[PDB]
Amino acid sequence: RQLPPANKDAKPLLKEMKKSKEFYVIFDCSHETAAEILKQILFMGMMTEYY
Amino acid sequence: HVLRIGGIFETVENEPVNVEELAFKFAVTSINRNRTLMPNTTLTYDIQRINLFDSFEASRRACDQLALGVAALFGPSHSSSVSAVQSICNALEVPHIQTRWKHPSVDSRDLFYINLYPDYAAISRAVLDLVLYYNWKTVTVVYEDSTGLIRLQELIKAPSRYNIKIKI
Amino acid sequence: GVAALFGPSHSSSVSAVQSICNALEVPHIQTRWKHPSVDSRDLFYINLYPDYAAISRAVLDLVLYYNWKTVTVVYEDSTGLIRLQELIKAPSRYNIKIKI
Amino acid sequence: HYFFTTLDLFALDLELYRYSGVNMTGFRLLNIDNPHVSSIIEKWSMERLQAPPRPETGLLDGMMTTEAALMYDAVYMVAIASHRASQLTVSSLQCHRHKPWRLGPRFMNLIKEARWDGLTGRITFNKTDGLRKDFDLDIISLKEEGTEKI
Repeated sequence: RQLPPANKDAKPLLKEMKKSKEFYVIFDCSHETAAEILKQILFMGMMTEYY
Repeated sequence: HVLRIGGIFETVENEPVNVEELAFKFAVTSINRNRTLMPNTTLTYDIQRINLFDSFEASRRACDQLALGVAALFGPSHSSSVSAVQSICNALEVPHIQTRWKHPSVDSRDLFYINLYPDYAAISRAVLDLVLYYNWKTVTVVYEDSTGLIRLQELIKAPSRYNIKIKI
Repeated sequence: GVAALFGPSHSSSVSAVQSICNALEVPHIQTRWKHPSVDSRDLFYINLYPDYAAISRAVLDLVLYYNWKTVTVVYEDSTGLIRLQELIKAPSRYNIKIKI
Repeated sequence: HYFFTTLDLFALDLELYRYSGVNMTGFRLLNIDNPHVSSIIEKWSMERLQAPPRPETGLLDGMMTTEAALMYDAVYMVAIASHRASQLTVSSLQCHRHKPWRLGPRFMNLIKEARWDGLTGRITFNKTDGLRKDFDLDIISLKEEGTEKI
């Protein structure tokens, strides 16, 4: 998959990823968008011991 | 033409102005706004700010207020103080209007107080009715203090009657 | 001119005279167990009834000595509910199928 | 599934928790669906903003606290009673000689058997106890659009 370019809220991407049950995720990001996607993956509640 | 009420408010210090006292002054200013509520009388207020956890000071202020002339008292937040002011008002036959619910020692036979907080038994019955709606089977009751166990009395005792395991 | 007061035996009637004894600095001597007041900053009261927390630790220790696997806590008043707290919380720590 | 039996859940900033997926049923005493009640709580939040505000004295988003609502209902209750009353004066009492109020049980009855629709819903009193018996506890739950009444 690819995180959306302009609208930095990737919550539809994380919602589809959570819906299709993908627990082992590899991100290729810079550190700024890595921190923003860590905030967004916390807000989606996908910071469990399953992921 | 005047009608004077009184309010005893507990505050730690004056930086956190009491939202209870702010709502009290807000309500009396909105009553003085509205002229559909017996406009020939004006409802004025008399505040007494006391320290936190002082039944003796609460009694002193209530006495001074009833010596000044008060139609109804709005007691403090702490339970011993509001029970002391409630017993003062029950002896003096002035109405006491409290908004904080108290510990279940209400067997003091009084009829000169109204407690606008909902009944702690009724809240427990509502929690039980909602859990019976949601059809849970294992529920972990988590409280904060003994007031919480009194308020969840019905839910905790509910399992013998209905099939639900409860960890507290 | 009393040196020390021996108050009444109910909670609302004793929490007024306890605050009077605190504000006038005479020793209040409570005998019955009073409801847990959240301040614990009143200083001039002594109390001879052992507290419900230690009584509840005693009933938990004696249940654990008797090795009861399922008990039936029966109270008649919430002062009692406050007292049996250690036993009620115990299922989380020790294997007891409690029922109230 | 968390269930908070505090009557102040609505006044909590639950956006981060909202985007998670928790079933987060709670309670609410205020019938804020009423237009008059919503205007009153908006007026109170507007009055509390022209003052120097107190953020992080709690996690209210700029709402009315339940204790503030109950005190507002209390002063409205005694105001309803005094409006419905006769020529209710006020007598300066004492404490060393507790003389009873000569208007006392009359005005206490005219408080107790008085019904009014306040910010906490209906305000009615069973006259044998003084407690508040008939009242509606609205159920709120946390979904993706915030806190909705269910």
